[PDB]
Amino acid sequence: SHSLRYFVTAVSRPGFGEPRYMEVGYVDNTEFVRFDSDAENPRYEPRARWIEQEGPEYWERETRRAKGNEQCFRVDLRTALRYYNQSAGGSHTLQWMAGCDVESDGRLLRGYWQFAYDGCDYIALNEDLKTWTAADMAAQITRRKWEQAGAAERDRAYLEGECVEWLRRYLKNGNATLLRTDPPKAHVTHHRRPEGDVTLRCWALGFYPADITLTWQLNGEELTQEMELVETRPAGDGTFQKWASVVVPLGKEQKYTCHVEHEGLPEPLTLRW
Amino acid sequence: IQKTPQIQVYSRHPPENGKPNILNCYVTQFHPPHIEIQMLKNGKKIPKVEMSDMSFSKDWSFYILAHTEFTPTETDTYACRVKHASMAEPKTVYWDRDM
Amino acid sequence: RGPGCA
Repeated sequence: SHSLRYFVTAVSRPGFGEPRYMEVGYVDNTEFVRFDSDAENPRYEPRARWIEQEGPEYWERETRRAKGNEQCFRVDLRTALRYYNQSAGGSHTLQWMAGCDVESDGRLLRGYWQFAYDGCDYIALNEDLKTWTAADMAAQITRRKWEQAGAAERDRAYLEGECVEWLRRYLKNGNATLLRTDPPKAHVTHHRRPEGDVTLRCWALGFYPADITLTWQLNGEELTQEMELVETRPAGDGTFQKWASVVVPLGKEQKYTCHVEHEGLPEPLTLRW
Repeated sequence: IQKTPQIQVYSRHPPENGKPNILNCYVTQFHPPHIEIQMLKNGKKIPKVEMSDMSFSKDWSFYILAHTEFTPTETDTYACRVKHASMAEPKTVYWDRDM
Repeated sequence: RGPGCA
């Protein structure tokens, strides 16, 4: 299972000029292209060494596609002001996520196309890729207007064809970075708590991709209700980090083991203090 | 306004005194996207604070990675202050060397 | 590549 994904963002700023229009592209949840209307010489840029192997007609196209979408979003935001009878001097947000997940063979698994206004669901393309789920009366105006235009047919044409065919190519030309696995280096630290007990901290560092499970065991029992977790955080070099902690008494430290399970590990990792 | 942000402050590589590391501030789950970030070395504004990975997740909530170059010493203290419309006052998350 | 506007 792989995915191609585009996260688009338009933010207004009545009194600072035209809205800041943003696009970020992902393959398997990893960023590889990016667009920002505010950037000096604003244009579609590479965000990974493997996409840099694309010809110039590739970049001119997306820089022009992006800029064309920017022109529409500026209007949408104006359309979503009268839909809600909102003051013209308020800064508002319109987010858009489209993409296509592809099953192990290569044919389309799921196709995405939803919008969000000021952080809430606005409208979305259903799994049938035929019908729209709108969230409120204002989004129902959009829903009917797209049904008469035939939008989903044009929208599905992308998800089932070009979106799939270019994901199948991105995977073929950028495998060495995307499909690489970096095994997490693991280790445990020791911290005396003030209340007399001890906190053990078991770090999982510098690993790709992001999905990991971290657990502490006592005699085989997993200790989920006494574990303190941190969400996975990016090291900033493309790899990630994560630790888990438990509060164990003195002397009994070597009773507890930490079991690291990543996809870059054939067996899990076991560690004590 | 909407979603209160969630901050984390940590180094990129296991920190040792003297060696020049990289300091990260990872702010996630906030809305609207307009947000003010500032990394502090003993409360003093650090200059060249890089920015990275401004996007949103399936939650629709935005996130941003603010990093900068630094060197740890056993007396220096670092923090990341984040002003957001969801909070009545800005929150500062000090960098614990063990977190 | 990315999607377009109508």
